[PDB]
Amino acid sequence: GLFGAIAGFIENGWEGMIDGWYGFRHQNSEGTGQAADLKSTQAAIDQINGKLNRVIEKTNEKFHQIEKEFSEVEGRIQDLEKYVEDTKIDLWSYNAELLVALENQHTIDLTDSEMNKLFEKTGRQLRENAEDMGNGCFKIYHKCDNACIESIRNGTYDHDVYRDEALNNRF
Amino acid sequence: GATLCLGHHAVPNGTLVKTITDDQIEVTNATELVQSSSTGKICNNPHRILDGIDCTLIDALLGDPHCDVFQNETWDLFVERSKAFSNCYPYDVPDYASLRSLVASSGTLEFITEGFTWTGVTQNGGSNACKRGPGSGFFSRLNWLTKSGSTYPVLNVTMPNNDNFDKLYIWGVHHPSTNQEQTSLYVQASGRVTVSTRRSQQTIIPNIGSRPWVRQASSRISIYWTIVKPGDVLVINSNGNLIAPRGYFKMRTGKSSIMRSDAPIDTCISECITPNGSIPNDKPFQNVNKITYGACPKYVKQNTLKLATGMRNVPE
Ligand SMILES: *[C@@H]1O[C@H](CO)[C@@H](O[C@@H]2O[C@H](CO)[C@@H](O[C@@H]3O[C@H](CO)[C@@H](O)[C@H](O[C@H]4O[C@H](CO)[C@@H](O)[C@H](O)[C@@H]4O)[C@@H]3O)[C@H](O)[C@H]2NC(C)=O)[C@H](O)[C@H]1NC(C)=O
Ligand SMILES: CC(=O)N[C@H]1[C@H]([C@H](O)[C@H](O)CO)O[C@@](O[C@@H]2[C@@H](O)[C@H](O)O[C@H](CO)[C@@H]2O)(C(=O)O)C[C@@H]1O
Ligand SMILES: *[C@@H]1O[C@H](CO)[C@@H](O[C@@H]2O[C@H](CO)[C@@H](O)[C@H](O)[C@H]2NC(C)=O)[C@H](O)[C@H]1NC(C)=O
Ligand SMILES: *[C@@H]1O[C@H](CO)[C@@H](O)[C@H](O)[C@H]1NC(C)=O
Repeated sequence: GLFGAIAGFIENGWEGMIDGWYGFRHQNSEGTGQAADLKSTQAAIDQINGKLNRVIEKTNEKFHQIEKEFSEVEGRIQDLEKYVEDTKIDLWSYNAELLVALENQHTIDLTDSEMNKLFEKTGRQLRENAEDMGNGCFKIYHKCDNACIESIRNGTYDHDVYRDEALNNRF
Repeated sequence: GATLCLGHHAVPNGTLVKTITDDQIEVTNATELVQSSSTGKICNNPHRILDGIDCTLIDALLGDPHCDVFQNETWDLFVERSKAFSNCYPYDVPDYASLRSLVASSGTLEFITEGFTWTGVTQNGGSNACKRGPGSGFFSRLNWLTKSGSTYPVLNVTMPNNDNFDKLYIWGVHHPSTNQEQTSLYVQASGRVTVSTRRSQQTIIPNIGSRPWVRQASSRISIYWTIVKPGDVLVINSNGNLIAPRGYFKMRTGKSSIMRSDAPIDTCISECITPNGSIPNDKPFQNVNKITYGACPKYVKQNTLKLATGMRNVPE
């Protein structure tokens, strides 16, 4: 994708994460754990639902049309009837091929984008108390018990609390 | 200290989709946009479906006796079966396709009898080619005129349209196999049928000659039609061979059509109908049949197109 997170700097996905699309894994003093991020997950799903509903939006209802199969050879008029329908079908077949190609490239790029948004947001949250290892992981340079980890995940982590501690361990 | 890794989900069995850059790339999930299956059955709701059974629309229109059950019927979709057969006097319709289309589109066979006066001819002619009960008969909506005594005078009749709707008149011309038959039935050696309005006229000369034997006759009837608008007038003039109308069909405009299909009709609800049967219309495209009726996905040549409903799948 355009942002280079999914199938990029994040090496792979997590089959274990079944309660969300994006999220967190940690190691601290108290052990390891895993939690889905709901807001990133929902942003992606909402956008995909949006495009799905646009695509499956019934647009056409047709009644009496032209005949499309013929039991006798007729020539000119029938040639035209067949050609009209064949022309139409090819144009619609093209529209359909293009639509899915554009939609799917964009779906891959937007999901890659939401991963990246979550990553940059977390990075900003941690300020000078952490560093980007480059594989989607932050090394946090202070003691971060489960309460502290959940604080980063639910958006409450005050970086000023741990700054002195962390600046020291970094330098 | 501590480690906090950001990541995304994956699944063991992803699905392949197409993009701008890749004709196959794996995502966590996708959904199908091409409807490729049917039940094999035409749902009887919400459209009024009329099964022609043994009858073409044209035979029901004319009133072939085995199609009498279709008198004054209406439909959103008339369904013609491949087993249908004609069983009345042998006939052709120049521009059959147009007559079938206009009637199909009108959506009704509602017929109003009118009091035509055919002075000096015998009415209600019939044939063993077209049995009605045990005896000889004819198309219900047509009136086969022949000589009375030893004369067939010039028929000259008018029927004005003083209604506020269009009238469809179905009429015909008889083509004898022999000169003997011509003079026997119509006296004059050569007949003539002229049907006109203020706006149009059709004149047909019968042709005498053998055609192949069909249901007892080497003769034929040719079928024509004339629409009469409000305030206009029908005139029919003939010195022989007229197969007269008994009245007119009322015409409508609306959503009615016709379809060739052998799918059975069933009790269910489907907006979209194909000759293969009803299909769902949740998907935007379909590959079942280019012939459709109703709120239908658009026909495409692809039998599958996957819309990605998830991210790129990068497993463990
Ligand atoms: C076969 O049937 C048709 C349909 O009815 C029939 O048409 C009618 O012909 C008559 C004349 O033959 C038409 O009468 C005319 O009507 C207008 C007004 O609408 C009058 O102005 C006319 O008057 C003049 O012409 C007269 C006849 O020569 C004169 O005597 C008079 O002095 C005036 O100059 C005339 O009365 C009638 O309108 C039509 N009807 C329709 C519906 O068109 C036709 O005549 C029949 N054909 C045969 C060969 O019998
Ligand atoms: C209205 C009328 O004259 N009806 C006749 C009918 C016609 O004269 C005939 O269909 C014109 O082509 O003829 C009927 O008799 C037929 C014979 O004329 C024909 O030569 O042989 C037929 C049997 O194969 C048949 O007997 C008819 O069609 O039944 C008699 C009818 O009253
Ligand atoms: C729907 O009906 C059409 C019309 O018969 C089917 O088209 C035929 O399909 C077979 C392929 O299995 C061919 O041998 C025929 O020549 C096709 N005929 C035409 C006119 O295209 C079509 O396959 C049916 N589709 C479904 C899903 O039932
Ligand atoms: C994906 O969407 C489908 C609907 O086609 C659903 O049934 C399935 O549980 C969802 N997730 C998958 C297959 O990963």
